[PDB]
Amino acid sequence: DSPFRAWDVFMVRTPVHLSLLRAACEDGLMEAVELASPSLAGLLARVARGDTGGLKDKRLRRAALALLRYDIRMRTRPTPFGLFAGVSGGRFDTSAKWLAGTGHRTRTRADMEWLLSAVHRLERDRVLLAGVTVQAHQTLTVRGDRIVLDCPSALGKSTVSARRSPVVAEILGAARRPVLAGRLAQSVAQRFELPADRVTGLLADMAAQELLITALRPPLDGDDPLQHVLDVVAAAEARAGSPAEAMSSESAALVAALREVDARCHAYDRTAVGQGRRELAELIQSTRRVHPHDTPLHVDLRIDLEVRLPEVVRTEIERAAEALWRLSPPRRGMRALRRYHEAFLERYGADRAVPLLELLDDTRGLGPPAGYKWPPSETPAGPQEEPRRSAALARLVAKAARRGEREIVIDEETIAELAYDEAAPADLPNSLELGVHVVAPSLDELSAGTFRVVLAPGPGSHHAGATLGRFTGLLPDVDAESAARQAGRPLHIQDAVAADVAFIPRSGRAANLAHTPSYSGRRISVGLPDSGRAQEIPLDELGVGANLERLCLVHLPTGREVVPALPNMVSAFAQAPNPARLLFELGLEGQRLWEPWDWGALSEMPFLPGVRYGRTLLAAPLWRMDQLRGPADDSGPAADWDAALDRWRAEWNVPRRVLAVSMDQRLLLDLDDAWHRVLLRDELRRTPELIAQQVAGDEEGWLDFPGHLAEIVVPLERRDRHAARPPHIRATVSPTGAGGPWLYLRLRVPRRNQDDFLRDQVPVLVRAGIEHGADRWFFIRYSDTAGQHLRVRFRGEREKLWAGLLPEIGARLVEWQRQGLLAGHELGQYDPEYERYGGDALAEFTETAFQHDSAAAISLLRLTRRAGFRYTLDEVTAISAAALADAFGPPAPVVEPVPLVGGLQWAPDLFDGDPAAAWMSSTGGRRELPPDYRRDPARWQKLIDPTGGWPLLRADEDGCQVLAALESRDEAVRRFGTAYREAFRPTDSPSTQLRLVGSLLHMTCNRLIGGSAERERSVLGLARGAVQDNLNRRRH
Amino acid sequence: RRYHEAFLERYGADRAVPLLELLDDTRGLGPPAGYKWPPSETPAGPQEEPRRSAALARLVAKAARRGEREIVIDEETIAELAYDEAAPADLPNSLELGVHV
Amino acid sequence: QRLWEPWDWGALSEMPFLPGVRYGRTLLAAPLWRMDQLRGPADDSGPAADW
Amino acid sequence: PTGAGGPWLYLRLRVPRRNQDDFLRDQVPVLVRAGIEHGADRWFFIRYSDTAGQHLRVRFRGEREKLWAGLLPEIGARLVEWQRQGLLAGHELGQYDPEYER
Repeated sequence: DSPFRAWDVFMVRTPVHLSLLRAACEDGLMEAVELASPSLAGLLARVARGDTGGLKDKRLRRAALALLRYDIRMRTRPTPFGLFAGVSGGRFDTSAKWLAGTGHRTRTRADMEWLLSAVHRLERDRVLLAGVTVQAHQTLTVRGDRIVLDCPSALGKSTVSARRSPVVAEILGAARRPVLAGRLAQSVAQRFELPADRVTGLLADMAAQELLITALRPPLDGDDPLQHVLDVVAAAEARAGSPAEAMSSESAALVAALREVDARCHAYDRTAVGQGRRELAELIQSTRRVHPHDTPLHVDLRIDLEVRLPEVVRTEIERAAEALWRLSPPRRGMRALRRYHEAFLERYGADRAVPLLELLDDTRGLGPPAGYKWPPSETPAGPQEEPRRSAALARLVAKAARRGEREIVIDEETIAELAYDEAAPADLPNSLELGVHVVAPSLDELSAGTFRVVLAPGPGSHHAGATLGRFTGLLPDVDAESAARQAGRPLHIQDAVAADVAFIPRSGRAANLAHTPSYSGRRISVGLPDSGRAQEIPLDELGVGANLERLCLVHLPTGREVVPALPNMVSAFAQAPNPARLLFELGLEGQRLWEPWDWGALSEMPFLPGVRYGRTLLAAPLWRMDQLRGPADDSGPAADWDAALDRWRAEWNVPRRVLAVSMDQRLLLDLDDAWHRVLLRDELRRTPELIAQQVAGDEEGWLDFPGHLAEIVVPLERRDRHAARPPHIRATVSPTGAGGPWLYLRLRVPRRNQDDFLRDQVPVLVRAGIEHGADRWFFIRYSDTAGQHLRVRFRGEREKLWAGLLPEIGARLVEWQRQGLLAGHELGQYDPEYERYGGDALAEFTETAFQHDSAAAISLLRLTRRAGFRYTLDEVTAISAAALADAFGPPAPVVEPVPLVGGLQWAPDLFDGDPAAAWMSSTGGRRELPPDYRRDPARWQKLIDPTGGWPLLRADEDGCQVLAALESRDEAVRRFGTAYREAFRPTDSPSTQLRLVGSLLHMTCNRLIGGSAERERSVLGLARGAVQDNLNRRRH
Repeated sequence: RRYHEAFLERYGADRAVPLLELLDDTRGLGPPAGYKWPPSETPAGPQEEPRRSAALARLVAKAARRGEREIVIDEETIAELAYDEAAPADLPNSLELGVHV
Repeated sequence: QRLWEPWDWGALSEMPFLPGVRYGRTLLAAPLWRMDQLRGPADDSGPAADW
Repeated sequence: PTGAGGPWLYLRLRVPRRNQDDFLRDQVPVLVRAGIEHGADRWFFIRYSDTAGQHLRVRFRGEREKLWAGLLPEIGARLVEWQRQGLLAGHELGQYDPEYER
């Protein structure tokens, strides 16, 4: 019954004074500390052998607290770290089970930062280099005569700018897909008639600047990185002649030194927990031979533990996930691409695809969206989001306070109150991952339904399998179910191609967490070589299109959408090159995304109750620790602190045991314990925004089998798997200046002043343009980043325009500034958008319409100044709209009535003989008629009557002057409409003509009124209603 | 406040502008954001968040636990709610309070 | 001139009850009850005792 | 209060900040030589931010005819070529207010 169904399998995360130092020396914990902090391990080594150089009475107390953090961690922190905690398989079943064992196993791998230092040394070997394959970095961008790489990887070591010579360009083009470096270097030598080695040194410089990527570098596809380097050099050795000349001398020295580290890794992985302290020190100095690094190892721990949970729990979690979804923001996609999507719509419209990469380019495109770090975006972030405010949430807290309860219970009536709206099933995401604690008094009472599910602290994921990803190999059990489900993952766009994005992370910490396999059909490598394990879907084949609701990724060669996923938990925001991050966020477009429980403004309260839905704690109970900040750090007695604690503890009813939570720490503390009480003080001085959570199960007494010390990660997929959305495929492709076919002026006449400027000053400009031979002119009202202004355009011969017209114009423009008529002027580039107007063959008809409509508007505004002129601007504009609609003439024939935005079934045959009503109908929904029309339709029908020959208007002297001022522009539109029907084909999209005339209606409003979207809708409404009613009134 | 910044940026600190020319859309800065008569075309700056205070919140919570309809604040509360130490040079000339006694 | 303002509750204005604030004999802010809950029973066409 | 008439030619070149140093190294010199052979007597550049982002402003001073009928169209041809090569997004011609009082 939930819209989400959980997977059968799931992953489990779980942990395994000078006296306190001496005490824990008998704990092999000593192996864990040798791994996490060799420095602390050193100190423990010279207390076990006997206290040497006096130490430091500050350092004794400093080192003990560090050790205490590691002890507590090893026994309470589920977060898979080194030898402190690790992972295991688990399953939903009909019978609960919890078999804790002791046979824990380690997997040990080379740290990526460490391994890359060596790969670099192998990359300088020109003879080895020809043995491997090379390819062009996927994010190179061409600027002028230079090749540019934004954000190279600094891993084993800001921007790279190389000159793009013909040799350089040939190399990059031939290495578009991965190609053998030797065969590459030989071809380039031929073509350019060069030394076949001087070229190889070029490939080497390029691979060093990261303009090329050698196969030597680990693909991050899920394999062991170290083994990947070895397999590759082995491919090179066994291709030349004898594994001696294939690569130089000391390169094979480095190679052997790496195979040794490999060998000692498996050796140490044979060892048990606490027992391999000798093998570990043996692995360390081995790696140190290759290169001395602070942290050259990454260790994952497989926990010996069998966990099974009954179906009643799987159902709780599924119902919880639903709750969080219904309570989520009324948004599709990440918030980070909402303004970008609008920007995209504004610049490109909804029928154009832009090669991803050109879109991301500062110069050629939109650039990266606000906030993107790599390279940093220059686009400003929009308004910040206010922490939420809810009368509903506040009540929950207030009541819980009166009655002194630490948890409040919400039901369907509570959820119906918090929902920003009714969440539509079409918006359900493809997948997600919740990490939870499951707690109960006993395995058996659990089986019977006496348990709690507590949503764990930390971020969730938006991909089923992401969290399990980097633990691949360790749980053969779940890896095979995982790979099978992801192989058939649900998609939300019909016919979409699924793919996985793989990228090199910016930091070496995250780089160690990116060894994660791809199970979609495809992989998009960004800043990494292709992988042998996955068919590459090349970045440069990708485009971005848009509709009113979402952006969308398109594989340009085939016209199918792509739905990329990021199958690990590396943070795209913090760690990913921009294109990679864009791929990630685009994949989540069109999906409404769940978020943790949001307390909003209420987060300031000193205590927040846990929130329960059925058996699930959506949010744990919560204690701020502000009051304790001052009593912490006061250089005073241990009881001077303890008192403030007890005072705080009793004032808000804080339990004896708390979880101390920040971004970096979960910290299980017993506040009865004297050591834990000082640890909390140090931690608070250190992390000021720290909070306290009630431990899972404590509130129900259950803290006396270990569900609160274990995290369960359970993936869930949309139950109804079918893709709700059709693709949006209209994939497409695509410069003049101060030279001059066009003179394009920006006149900074503020809006209030514009009508007068148009009546009096623009005529002067038009007269000047004419006597200098300008053949076309027009004006529009425009608003840019600098406000509202007028833009006037002239077309003519370059010399006459720039040496004759421009200085006459400029002198007048300077006079007008002194008289205070405009603040200033600029000259800008004109990019004519004939595609909105039927294409380049129709351009002359478009320019003409624009010229004559411009002249008409000036005429009308000039009538409108006169005292006594009967008609308002809205009237003459309505008159002008209807007159244009009449003038365009009959539509092109239709195949099917067109689905219109208003629900109207737009159909040419409905409007035989009445082109005015035809076109005015495409302009709005019948209900969107303005008030002023509905309260008085008898008037507007009588006034705005083009089909009837404009009888009432021709009575009035003023009404006549209105129609005369529109003749020439009616003529122009008539011709345009004619040549337009002439060039029609029944094949053409029905949308072209509806958008064209609509554009023509919009510009008539722009020239006359507007600088107001509502005003345009009213004025168009008036005309729409009037001509529609005149048509209906005829035959009744 | 943004008007004051706009001014320094365009005119500097060694120049007076006839009031009215300053207010003119074309010749000056125009009216400041929000002015109704005539309406300014200047965009308003970032909107101000309703304040959030751990200090304000404790007072509400404490009052709630103990069911009290009043909370009593002293100098220690004021030292905590003050955004800063107000300078005597910043004292206003005058003000008017309406009260019930 | 630094300009005085009324007592500002800020985001906390959503709370169903706000206690009055007393600074030795002066009530800087009166106590305050929101009436969200009473909105639905209002306009409900029912008996005078139902309200 | 001066304008498109022309003691000053004032260019706004929409080159994003990350790209500017390269543009100043390679492209601005081309513009400066063009200004010289058309008899411009002074030139300078500044980095500026207006409402449409970070850009470069390049200014030339010279005789009106040489500036607007000679230099400007040569400059312009270069400006569109460079735009095609992805070096700048666009250009405008703006008014110059020398702030000599400062």
